[PDB]
Amino acid sequence: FMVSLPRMVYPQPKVLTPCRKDVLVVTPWLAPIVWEGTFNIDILNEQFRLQNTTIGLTVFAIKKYVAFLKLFLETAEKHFMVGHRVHYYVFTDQPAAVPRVTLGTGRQLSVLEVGRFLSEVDYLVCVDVDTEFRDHVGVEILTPLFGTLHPSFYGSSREAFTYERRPQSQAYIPKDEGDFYYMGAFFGGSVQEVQRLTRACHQAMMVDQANGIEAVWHDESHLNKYLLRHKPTKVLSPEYLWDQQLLGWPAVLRKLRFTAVP
Ligand SMILES: O=c1ccn([C@@H]2O[C@H](COP(=O)(O)OP(=O)(O)O)[C@@H](O)[C@H]2O)c(=O)[nH]1
Ligand SMILES: [Hg+2]
Ligand SMILES: [Hg+2]
Ligand SMILES: [Hg+2]
Ligand SMILES: [Hg+2]
Ligand SMILES: [Hg+2]
Ligand SMILES: [Mn+2]
Repeated sequence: FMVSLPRMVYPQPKVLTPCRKDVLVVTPWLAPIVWEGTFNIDILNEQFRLQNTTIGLTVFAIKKYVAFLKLFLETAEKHFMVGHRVHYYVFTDQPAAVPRVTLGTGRQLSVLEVGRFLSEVDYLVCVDVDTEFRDHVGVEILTPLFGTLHPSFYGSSREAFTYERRPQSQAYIPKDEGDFYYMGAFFGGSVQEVQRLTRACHQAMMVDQANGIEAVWHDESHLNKYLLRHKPTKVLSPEYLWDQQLLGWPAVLRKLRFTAVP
């Protein structure tokens, strides 16, 4: 059940003015593509806060990657879901190497040692740890299932996408299929949908391994197969995982929100 929004004062949406004339802002299956200029964050914050939304943010930090956790968490504190309930889950082989990072109110961190989500959070966001937040990443992303446009491929034709191309792999996508090339480094959704996805990818990877084949881009290849056959209900623009060193700051990006660390 959803309670009413309060009175709010904001600019009227303009039916005869496009949000953007330079980019696609809705997919052919009517999922929004999230770019700066498309959303009013005050409206969305109200909607999600009224639901007391809790967001889980999951990161793996194994071996040398524990080195990335301090900048990742400190910047998440500044930029990720500020105002909302956040639960970070850090999966690591080195629990004692996790940095002591000061968290805002309503935000918590669990360290899980590696060799429940359903009761604790509403959405799960799964990201690589060698990254840092530089600008707002908020409730605009939340939806049952989302993927993010890979920054090297957002302007490419589908034939250039580096999908798995061998028919022998569960991850196979032929040259005449494919909407986008999604990044393995940043996807999420409701807990139920993320667990569906990871279960499907895990089963497909086991089949591939039993068959002697490893997809060309591993988890990312399988994510792209899944999102081909189960269309995401939002797609994030490359604002959401950019690489400024590799790719600069092109005019189509009004904000650089979350970026690879060198
Ligand atoms: O030795 C490793 C290798 C990778 N990872 C995790 O797996 C992700 C994927 O590897 P990485 O991001 O370095 O590869 P990329 O695709 O960015 O080059 C990393 O961000 C970490 O979250 C890790 O924890 N330890
Ligand atoms: Hg707009
Ligand atoms: Hg995850
Ligand atoms: Hg999959
Ligand atoms: Hg997998
Ligand atoms: Hg996957
Ligand atoms: Mn990475």
